[PDB]
Amino acid sequence: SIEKLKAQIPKMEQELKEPGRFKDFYQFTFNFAKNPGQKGLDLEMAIAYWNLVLNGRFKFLDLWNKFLLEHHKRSIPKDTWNLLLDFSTMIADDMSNYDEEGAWPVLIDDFVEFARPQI
Amino acid sequence: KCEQVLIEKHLEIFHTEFQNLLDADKNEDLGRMYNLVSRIQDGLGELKKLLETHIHNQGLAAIEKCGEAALNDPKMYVQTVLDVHKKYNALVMSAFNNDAGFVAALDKACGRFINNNAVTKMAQSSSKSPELLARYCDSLLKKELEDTLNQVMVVFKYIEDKDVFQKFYAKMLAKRLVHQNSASDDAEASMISKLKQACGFEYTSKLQRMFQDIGVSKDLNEQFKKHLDFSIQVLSSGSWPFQQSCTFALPSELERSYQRFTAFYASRHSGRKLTWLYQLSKGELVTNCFKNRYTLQASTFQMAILLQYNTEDAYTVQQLTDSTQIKMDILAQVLQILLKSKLLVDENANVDEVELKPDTKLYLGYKNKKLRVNINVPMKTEQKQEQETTHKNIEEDRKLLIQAAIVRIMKMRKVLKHQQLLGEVLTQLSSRFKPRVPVIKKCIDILIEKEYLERVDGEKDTYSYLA
Amino acid sequence: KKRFEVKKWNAVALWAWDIVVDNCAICRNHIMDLCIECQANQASATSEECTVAWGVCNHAFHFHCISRWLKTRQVCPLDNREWEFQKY
Ligand SMILES: [Zn+2]
Ligand SMILES: [Zn+2]
Ligand SMILES: [Zn+2]
Repeated sequence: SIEKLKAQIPKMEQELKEPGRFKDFYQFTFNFAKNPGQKGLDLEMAIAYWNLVLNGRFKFLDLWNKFLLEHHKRSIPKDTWNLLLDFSTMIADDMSNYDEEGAWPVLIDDFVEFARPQI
Repeated sequence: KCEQVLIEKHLEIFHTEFQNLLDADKNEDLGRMYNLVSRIQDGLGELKKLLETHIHNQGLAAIEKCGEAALNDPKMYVQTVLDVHKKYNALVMSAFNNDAGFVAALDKACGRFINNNAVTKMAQSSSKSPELLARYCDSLLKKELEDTLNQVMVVFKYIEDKDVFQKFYAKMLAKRLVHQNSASDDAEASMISKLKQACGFEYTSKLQRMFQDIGVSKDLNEQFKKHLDFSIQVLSSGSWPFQQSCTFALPSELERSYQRFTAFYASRHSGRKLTWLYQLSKGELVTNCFKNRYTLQASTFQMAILLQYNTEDAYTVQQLTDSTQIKMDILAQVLQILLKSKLLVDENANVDEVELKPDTKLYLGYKNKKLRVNINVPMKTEQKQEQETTHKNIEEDRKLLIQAAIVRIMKMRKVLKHQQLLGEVLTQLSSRFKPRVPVIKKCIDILIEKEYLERVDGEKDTYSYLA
Repeated sequence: KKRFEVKKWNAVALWAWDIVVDNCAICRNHIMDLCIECQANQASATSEECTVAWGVCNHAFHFHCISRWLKTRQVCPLDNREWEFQKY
């Protein structure tokens, strides 16, 4: 019914924000927002979806957004998007638990190195 | 008891003397010291570390003494390293009775001060030493001497970056094989055997392929001269580091040979053609209109430019460009080379400093003491660009080898952690070079992007292989 | 105005198969141009490494194309024998 569609928004907005299902939604967003003809998402489109999806959840979204504009003028691969949410979940305010020799992409570690002095 | 009273109670004083005995060469005093201290149990460690520190400091001082000159003079650097190395080797053999600890300390110190030095800091890279060693080897080989080769070989094992040296030596050997200026084939064979003992079989097999190509070219040339002064060398493109030439217009006088040989190849081999190279091609020309008969050795570009003056008089740079079809940089370099020798010259001191723009000329004097004249000289800035290109190729090849090593590792083991792949990669390539983790890490993301490795969902730190 | 004559000439030339030097066997694009999968995606780190790969049989192929071919088959397409990398 139309009333069911109207009432759908509160409940599944409440339910989607829970962990687990939100992981599946975040994974599906990459394929949904990507044209079939290219494996890499465009920079502007990726920034727009980062603003739209990770609003408030990411502690340093405003700082992370200003990056990869004057330095990384290339498309974003699929692996960085997958690990960005885990990096945001594991990160702390002091950023002292990060490791440069771990399983993180070359973009996350360079961003951490760039943002370390300013805090 | 006595050894405790006489030697143990004054060991500190002995140490204070040791450095002094290192400042002034006294082999007998050092030998007596070693003999007396050898009685004391685990008393040689301080002497070993002091000797290592002294050797490192002396080597650093010796390298820094000849600064600003060894960058473009490899021979001075090799001699400075070799004299110090032989002096300390003789000292260890004589005074210290060739002890294992002393030779180990000497090797550690040599490896420390050879890779890193003032020259390395000036060059901002650690690959300068293998390049200098390769340059010295090429200078020695190109046109009683095996001792220097053995010294170079025994020094080379201390180099932690052998790929650069191998690539530079292969390139210089190819250049020395293309142009027939070699001191002796026996020296080349001895060097090949020494590298076979030192390096792997594949690196020497590449050079064996080069020699086989040279022999095939010689046989083809003799067959051509039997069938018929023109000499040509045919080499495979996939086994030599040369690059394709730019656009160039064949001189008319040289066209006659070009049509004759090519068809011959079409008669012998079907399905292949020839891509001629002009930067590595040289020749001789004879002029009889001077005061005395003259013969000049030139290159293809220089010969073409000169043969453009036959039947005309003064030319200007726009013409030499649209007729001969030579790029602006190469044409400018060739014109500068021709100028600095007074053959084409409004009378300007700064021929070296000149700015050449399209405006201008043969000078008919040209006296010289010698009847025959070599005007073919290396370009001003070709060597630096060639070195940079070789270095870039080395880094790209390093990345490719790491990407292939990870792939070949991830086929014996279906699943692997991140701290067990890196150690395997490091220990597998440790013979040639020691890659950095970000270099090894940047290759993993490339492989994952190309659908070669997959991160399992449950663990982000454990890769797997997919078909 | 002068007279010049040449006494001798020395030249160096390289030989290669004409069937594949002009264009790759796997992909009909130019050998100096980017590969088929490197053209649709042109904003990635894999588009700055598409170079030429040579073998023992003096066969020139794109590095990505030959790497993909050597994932399920271990023979050079044109001569039908084991392929070994020689230079890049
Ligand atoms: Zn490609
Ligand atoms: Zn291709
Ligand atoms: Zn083949």
